[PDB]
Amino acid sequence: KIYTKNGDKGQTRIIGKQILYKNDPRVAAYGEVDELNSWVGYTKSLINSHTQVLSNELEEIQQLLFDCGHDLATPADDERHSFKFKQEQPTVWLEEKIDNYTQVVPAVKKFILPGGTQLASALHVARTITRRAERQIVQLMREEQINQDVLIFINRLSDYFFAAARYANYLEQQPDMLYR
Amino acid sequence: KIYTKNGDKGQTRIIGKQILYKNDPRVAAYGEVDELNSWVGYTKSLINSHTQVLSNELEEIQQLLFDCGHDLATPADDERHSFKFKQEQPTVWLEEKIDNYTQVVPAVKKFILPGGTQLASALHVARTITRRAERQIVQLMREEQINQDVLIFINRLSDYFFAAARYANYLEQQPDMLYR
Amino acid sequence: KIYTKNGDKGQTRIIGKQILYKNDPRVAAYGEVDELNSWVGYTKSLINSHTQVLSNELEEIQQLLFDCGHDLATPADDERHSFKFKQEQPTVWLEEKIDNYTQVVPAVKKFILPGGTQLASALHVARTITRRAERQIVQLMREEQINQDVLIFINRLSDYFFAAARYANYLEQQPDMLYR
Ligand SMILES: Nc1ncnc2c1ncn2[C@@H]1O[C@H](COP(=O)(O)OP(=O)(O)OP(=O)(O)O)[C@@H](O)[C@H]1O
Ligand SMILES: Nc1ncnc2c1ncn2[C@@H]1O[C@H](COP(=O)(O)OP(=O)(O)OP(=O)(O)O)[C@@H](O)[C@H]1O
Ligand SMILES: Nc1ncnc2c1ncn2[C@@H]1O[C@H](COP(=O)(O)OP(=O)(O)OP(=O)(O)O)[C@@H](O)[C@H]1O
Ligand SMILES: [K+]
Ligand SMILES: [K+]
Ligand SMILES: [K+]
Ligand SMILES: [Mg+2]
Ligand SMILES: [Mg+2]
Ligand SMILES: [Mg+2]
Repeated sequence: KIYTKNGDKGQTRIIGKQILYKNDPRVAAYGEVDELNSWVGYTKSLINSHTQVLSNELEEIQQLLFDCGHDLATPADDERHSFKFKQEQPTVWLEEKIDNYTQVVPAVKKFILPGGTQLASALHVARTITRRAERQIVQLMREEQINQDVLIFINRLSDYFFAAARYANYLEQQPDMLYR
Repeated sequence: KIYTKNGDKGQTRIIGKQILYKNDPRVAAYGEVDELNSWVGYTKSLINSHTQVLSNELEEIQQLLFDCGHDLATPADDERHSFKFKQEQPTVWLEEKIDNYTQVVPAVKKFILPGGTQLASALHVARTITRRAERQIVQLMREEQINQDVLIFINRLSDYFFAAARYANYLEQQPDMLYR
Repeated sequence: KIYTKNGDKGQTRIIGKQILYKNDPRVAAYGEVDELNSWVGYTKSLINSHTQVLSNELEEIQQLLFDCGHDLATPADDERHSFKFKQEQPTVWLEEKIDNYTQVVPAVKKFILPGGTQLASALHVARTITRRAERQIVQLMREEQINQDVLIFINRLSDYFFAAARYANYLEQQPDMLYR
């Protein structure tokens, strides 16, 4: 049974031996990353023939978000479990995509209102849920030692979702609307 | 008029005579349950010919979430209003579904990335919004006496959404993807 | 490059010279408004031939939410930047729509469960995300001087989304379901 009932009184296990209240900032941080991961799954389910080129990288992001969650669930002083997430390669990978998608779409200097195609709009939702998760991670960092590589990656990831959302509109030739 | 303007300065009425700031943990708790309820409505709107068997129980969950919200909005010491939510029957009902859906889908021991069909992905989003609401309920419980039956049910409900999401993928023969 | 990396350590610039941690209540408040704005974009992407009459006003709301975010990002004592958002005209505009949509749909005295068509369900999600943003704005207001016009408008806006959701169901002749 996936239901153990052990969480019925409001406490839960993290990685290692510690238990925490479910509203503890650590649990909120990796919980928000799980919410983001689920939204990325939902976004991927909206891919169509015009936007197939985005499918594989969204799946890759889901794998990465699991790695980020793992590290957020791991206390820095846990002897039996180490941080596994290293920002450099995944973050450079995001930056290459951001560069490519920024270059290819029509240039703007004005704010774009988030929207357009259903997929582009979902990528803007991903952008903002990523940023909400990021706020939670910073709340955790102010109380506990974290793997700061996760913060670097999560920061860059919301720029990826912005750039990808504009690219998704481009792929269907849907214009972005500007803030008046 | 549904707009009374009484909330324009940031305070609002709960059940009974009390008013609270809108960011009070009580208001946040039943507000998050309302957000979950709206997401469940959205998820139900995605039902298709393959997944019709899930429609009625999602509606039932919406009725239950209203009952949970009511109790969260009710102070334990309110003389004129009592708790109405009793966990036993609805929670056993969820567990029977969890058992049936766990049994029928392909077995895994590895983490599944949340996604697949649009409905399954939406059920994973429901899973994570349920868990966010749960965190809020625990925040409330640490400051005020609550109907702990709501916490039991909300805990079990996110396991229901996990099991139902895998079942929704099964109903369309969409494989779950595993964490590498 | 849209990625400056300046946020990689958890601090960010608001309007004017101040930097704040990303979990600061000010950043959370306008961050939640950005999340709402993205959800409004997503909702607009669901418009169909039955519901085209709702498209333009959703776009207008997105423009207004940018104005609200701007003011939330602006300290009251910032000498170089002023509040731009004035509630009266946009709020009266919302109230006229609320009146018109309340009048036209079938009357109820009982709670409606949030759902129905995909668009109506998305408008209920908008309703609840608006209310979450509102809670964040009240958290900010309790610590800092804000443009209270934003709070007035955001309060009224969740009533707009309720009324519009019922109207979206009406436009497709989808009944609302009542709480038993
Ligand atoms: N509401 C929540 N939000 C975020 N993370 C959670 C929440 N509840 C539990 N967790 C984390 O996710 C893991 C899996 O959740 P799960 O629901 O199985 O835990 P539980 O609630 O403690 O147990 P059970 O649900 O079996 O009573 C937990 O071990 C914990 O790390
Ligand atoms: N932002 C919010 N988040 C969660 N719950 C809320 C919020 N605002 C109000 N509530 C709760 O939901 C009920 C209905 O909300 P409603 O918007 O009608 O209240 P209000 O904002 O106090 O009044 P009004 O909107 O008419 O000025 C309230 O009585 C209160 O219990
Ligand atoms: N996680 C967040 N949530 C909400 N608002 C944010 C967040 N991060 C930054 N902001 C606000 O949004 C604006 C744009 O965000 P952006 O990501 O460009 O900032 P940054 O993270 O400080 O910089 P960079 O991402 O280039 O390292 C910021 O100037 C700040 O006002
Ligand atoms: K469980
Ligand atoms: K109201
Ligand atoms: K940036
Ligand atoms: Mg950033
Ligand atoms: Mg649980
Ligand atoms: Mg209100």
